[PDB]
Amino acid sequence: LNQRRQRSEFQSKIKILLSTTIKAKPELVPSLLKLALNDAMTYDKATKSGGANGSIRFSSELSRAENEGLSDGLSLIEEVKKEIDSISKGGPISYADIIQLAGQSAVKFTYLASAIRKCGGNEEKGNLLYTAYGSAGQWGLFDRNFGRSDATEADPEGRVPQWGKATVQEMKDKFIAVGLGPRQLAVMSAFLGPDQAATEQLLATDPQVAPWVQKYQRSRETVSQTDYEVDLITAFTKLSCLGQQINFEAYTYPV
Ligand SMILES: [Ca+2]
Repeated sequence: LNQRRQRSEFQSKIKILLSTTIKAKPELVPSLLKLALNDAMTYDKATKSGGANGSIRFSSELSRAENEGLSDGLSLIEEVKKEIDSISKGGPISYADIIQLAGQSAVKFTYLASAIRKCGGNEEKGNLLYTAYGSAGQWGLFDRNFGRSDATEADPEGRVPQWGKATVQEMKDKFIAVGLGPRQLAVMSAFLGPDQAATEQLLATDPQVAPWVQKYQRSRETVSQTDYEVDLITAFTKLSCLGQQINFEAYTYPV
């Protein structure tokens, strides 16, 4: 209870810091997305190893081809972690959490950009449109999965595609291997590359994924894009806590 509150007050502070930082550096949004994906996609059921554990901060993992071009995003993460650590009442925040939290703020940024765009670039109105729904209420479960532990080393090599050079079947296999499938692959378009339209053109060439891409394209044309937003959150939520046992009392302190 009191811990539920402490945690959420601590999340508010994190979120305002993330959105203002992302606001100063929007060209890193694709990096933050991919950083959250590539930290998570090492999860391997059989050996219960890998997953969303912050391993990706290790130079040994960061120099892997699949992780090319992610230095700048990881600097933003370090900078933001140092700032969050200085105001936390319940200890430093883990890398695994900040990486997934940077992901959430980047997602929100791409939703806000939609609203603004749908309003003839007018930024003041697009903010009101975005605020209207969210789907801020759909972040509920995601917001509860706060308290991930840090890995102390790189995740094993060889479990993450170089998305940019990958065929769609290498791509489906990655989602399948982690318990997902063609629908999650489609809705997580933005995570795969800096150019979602291009990513989605590639994805529509495989008939298993096609109907999902067309569905989400349709949803993104409606003003509210509710099904795109809700489904992304759902699958991202599953992805961000894989291999992780959440400490529901993390970031707690005397009342
Ligand atoms: Ca990892």
